[PDB]
Amino acid sequence: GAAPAGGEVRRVTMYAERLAGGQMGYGLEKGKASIPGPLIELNEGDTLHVEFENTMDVPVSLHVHGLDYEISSDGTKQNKSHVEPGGTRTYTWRTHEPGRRADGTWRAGSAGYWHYHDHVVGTEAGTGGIRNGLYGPVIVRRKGDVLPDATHTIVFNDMTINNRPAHTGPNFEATVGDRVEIVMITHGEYYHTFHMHGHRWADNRTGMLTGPDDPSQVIDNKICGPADSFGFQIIAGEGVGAGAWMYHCHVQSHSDMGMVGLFLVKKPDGTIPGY
Amino acid sequence: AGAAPAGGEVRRVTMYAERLAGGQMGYGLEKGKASIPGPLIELNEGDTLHVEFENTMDVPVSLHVHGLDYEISSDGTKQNKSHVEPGGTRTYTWRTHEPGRRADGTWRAGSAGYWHYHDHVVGTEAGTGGIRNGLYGPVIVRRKGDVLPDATHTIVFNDMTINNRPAHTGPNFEATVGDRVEIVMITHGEYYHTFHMHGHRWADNRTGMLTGPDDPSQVIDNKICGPADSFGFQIIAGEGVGAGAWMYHCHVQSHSDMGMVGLFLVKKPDGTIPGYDP
Amino acid sequence: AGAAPAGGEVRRVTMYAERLAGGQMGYGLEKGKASIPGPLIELNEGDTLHVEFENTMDVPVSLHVHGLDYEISSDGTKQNKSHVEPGGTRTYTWRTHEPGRRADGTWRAGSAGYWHYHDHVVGTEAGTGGIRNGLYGPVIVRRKGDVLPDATHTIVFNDMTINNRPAHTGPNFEATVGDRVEIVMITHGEYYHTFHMHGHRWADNRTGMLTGPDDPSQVIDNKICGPADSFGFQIIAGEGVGAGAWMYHCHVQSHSDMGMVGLFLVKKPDGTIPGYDP
Ligand SMILES: [Cu+2]
Ligand SMILES: [Cu+2]
Ligand SMILES: [Cu+2]
Ligand SMILES: [Cu+2]
Ligand SMILES: [Cu+2]
Ligand SMILES: [Cu+2]
Ligand SMILES: [Cu+2]
Ligand SMILES: [Cu+2]
Ligand SMILES: [Cu+2]
Ligand SMILES: [Cu+2]
Ligand SMILES: [Cu+2]
Ligand SMILES: [Cu+2]
Repeated sequence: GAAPAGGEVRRVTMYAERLAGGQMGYGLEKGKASIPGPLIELNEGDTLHVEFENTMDVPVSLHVHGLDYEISSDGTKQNKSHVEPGGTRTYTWRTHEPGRRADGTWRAGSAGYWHYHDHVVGTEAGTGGIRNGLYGPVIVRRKGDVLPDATHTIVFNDMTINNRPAHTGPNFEATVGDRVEIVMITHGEYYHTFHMHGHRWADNRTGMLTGPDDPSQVIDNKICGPADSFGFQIIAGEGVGAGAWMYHCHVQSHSDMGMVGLFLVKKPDGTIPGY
Repeated sequence: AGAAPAGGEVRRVTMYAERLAGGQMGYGLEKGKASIPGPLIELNEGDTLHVEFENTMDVPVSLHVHGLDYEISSDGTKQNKSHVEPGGTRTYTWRTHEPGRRADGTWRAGSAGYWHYHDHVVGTEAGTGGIRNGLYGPVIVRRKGDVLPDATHTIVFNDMTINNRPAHTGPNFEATVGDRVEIVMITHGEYYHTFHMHGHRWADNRTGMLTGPDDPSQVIDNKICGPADSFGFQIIAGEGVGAGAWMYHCHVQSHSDMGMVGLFLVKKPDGTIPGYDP
Repeated sequence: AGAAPAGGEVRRVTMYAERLAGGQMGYGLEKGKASIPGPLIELNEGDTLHVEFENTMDVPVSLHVHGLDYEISSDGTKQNKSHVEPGGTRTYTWRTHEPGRRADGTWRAGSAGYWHYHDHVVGTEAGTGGIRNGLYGPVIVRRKGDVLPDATHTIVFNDMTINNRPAHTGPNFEATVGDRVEIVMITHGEYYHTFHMHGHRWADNRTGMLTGPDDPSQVIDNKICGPADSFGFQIIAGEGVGAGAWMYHCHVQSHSDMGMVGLFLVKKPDGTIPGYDP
C-alpha cells in the first residue's frame, strides 16, 4: 500500500450530463454522472487523455487545477477550449515528478490534492456550472505515498456539501483503525472552516507529518475559500474510539443551517456507540 | 521559566458554567470566578485532564475541546448525549499523546498545539448562543522541550468583538522590552478576520518560532483566521523596535474602524512607555 | 539572473504622497510620478532605509510598513504622533536584520519576505480612506542567496479591484517562456479573496519555491487571503505548460465574474501567443 512511480499514459472517457432538478455532473459512463465527479487518481509523471463528450444543451468545459496542461486543454471560452452542446473533445493533463532544473533550482512536482471543474456554464468563470455540480477530485500521488483503505470527497459548495440539501450529510463510515483519506474542496461565494471532531491532521501536502523533523502544523480546523483543495489521511478513531464523529463547517450559521455530517467510525463488530 | 517537561501526569480540575453580567456566560475554575475568555488550561503531551464540570445555569450547557483526544462520551454534543442539564454535573476527560512512529512506520502526530474549548449546546446544537455569550477558553498543550514564556495572553476575535469586550476597549497587554510574551489567538463566530500586530512578527508554525536556519515556515505579521481557528506564538517584546504602545488590530478595515483595536504596551526597564499617555 | 547579496547598506530615498485623478491617492519616488501600487521598494537583510517623505496633499498622510524593523516614531500612526501634516515632510526609518541565533538559544527570524507599506491616517485612524484611494505599496526584503527574478509584478486585490483599476481591465502581464517571474500579491480593504493562476503553481512559503526535496511546504495554485496579507513567489513562465494567455483571477465566483481577472501573457521566443485573440 504505497504509491508507485508514475509514467503511464492513461485514458478515460468523461461525460457531462444533466442530473435531477437543475443539476449537472461529470461521470465516467453516460447515464451515470455524479456530484461530486468521479475521483481521478494518477501518479506523478502519468499523462491522462480525457475523452470528453458534452451531452447537454449548453456549452461546458473541463478545467483542472495544479496539473500540467497546454493552452489547448485550458477549458475556457477565451481559449476556445470549451465543448459545444453534443460536442466532443479530448483534454490532456500531464504531470511531472519533482527534481532539479538545469538552473540548479528545485522544481516542485504535480503531486497534490487537486480538483477539476466547469469554467463556461453561467459565466465565463464557470459560476453556474460549479454551482450546478460540475466539479470533482483528482489526486496525484508521489512515489512512496501511503495509500488509504478509503477516500471520501467533501466539497463545501456555497451553502451545501456535495450539493446536498440541508442536514442530509453526507455521512461516511469506517472501522476503527482504517486509514481513511479525505479530499476537501471549496467552491462558490463563501469562505468556510472545515472541522472534524475526534481527529486532526497536519497542514501539509499529505496531511501526515514527515517525521519528528516536520515543522508542519497539526490542526482540526481549516479556513478554506472557493477553489482551495486539501486532503489528509487519518487513522479512524485513533486515541478516541468509535462513534458518530461530527464533521462540519465551523462558521456558526453555516453549521446551524446544514453544513454538518457524521463520520461514522465502527467497532469491529460493526456497531457504533451511541448511534 | 525554562522548558516544558515530558507529560504523563493525570490532572484533575473543577470547572463551572456561570451566567455573568449582561446576558453573558462563562467558564470558571471556581464558582463566582467565571471569566471570558475561560481559564487557560495547559497540559504537556501525555497528561490527562479530568474536568469535574458543573452547570449552574437554568439551561443546558456542554464542554467541547479542539485538538485533544477524547472519547465520544465527552464529545460535548446533544447528539452524543454529552451535555450537562441545568444544575447537573459531569466529568469530561481529555487526554493527549506524544508523537511517535506507528506500527506501519508512519509518524503519529502529537497532541501539542494551541487549542481551545467552547460550548456546543446553548442556542443551537453548534453552541452559537453559548459561544456568543462567552463560553469559550484556551488550551495550551506543550511538547517536551518547548520554550516557556514570561506571560500568556489570550485574544479571541469573537464575531465583532475581542473577548466580548465593547468597541475600542482593547484589551491592552503590558510587557517590558526583552520579555518573552506568548499570545494565544482564537477566533469564533461568523466572520473571518486578519490578526495584525505593529512592531512584531512571528512564524506561522506550531510554536510561532523557527526551528533554526532550516525551518522554512513563513514569517508573517498578519494572519487570516475564521471561526474556531486557533494558533499562537511567542515574541520578544520590543525586539529590534524598542518600547512604546504597539497597536494590534484586525486588519479588516471596517473592523479596526469599529473597535477591533488594542495596544500591546511595551515598557522600558524603568517601567515607562515612550510617547504614551495613560 | 543573479543572487541576493548580504545586506548592511544604509540607503535613502524620497517619497511623495500626491492626490491622483478621481479622488485617488498614491505614493511615488519622484514628484508627479505617483503610482498605484506605490513604487516597489527592495532591500537586503541588514539594510537600513531612510525615506524622505513629502505630503503634497491638503489632508494629513502617513507611511506605515509591515514586517520590517522600526521604532514607534516611524510607526506612521496618529497614536504615536507619526503622521505627516498637509505640506509636511518627515524622515521614516525602516531597518532590517539578518536571522541569527539568540543568546538564549532560540532562533530569531529575519526581516526577509514579501511585505508592504500603506497609509494609516487618511479617512480613519486605520487608514481605511487612504488605502481605498490607493496609498499602498510593495516592500521586498531579500535573504542572501535568494534567486533574483527577471521581472516582478505587483497584484493588489483592493476590495473588489486589482490595483484600484476599473472592472475587467486586468492588469495583464507579459513574459517569455522560461522567464523567472516574481509575483508580489497584497490584499486590502474589507473582503477575503482566493488568488488563482492557470497553468502555474508555487510553494506556500517565503520564496514561493521549494529549497529541496525535504521542503515540506504545500504546492498550491489557489491561495486564500484577506486584508493586509502579503505573499509572493517566483514561477518559471510556461514551464511544463508552454506559451499562452494564462488567466489569473480571484476564484470567489462573483469576484471573477465582476472584473477581478487579468492575464499572464506568456510568449514563445518568437514573441507569439497561441490562441490569444482578444
Ligand atoms: Cu479559472
Ligand atoms: Cu461554511
Ligand atoms: Cu469539534
Ligand atoms: Cu478553478
Ligand atoms: Cu463541533
Ligand atoms: Cu476583523
Ligand atoms: Cu503594521
Ligand atoms: Cu469547535
Ligand atoms: Cu495598523
Ligand atoms: Cu475576490
Ligand atoms: Cu484554474
Ligand atoms: Cu497594515
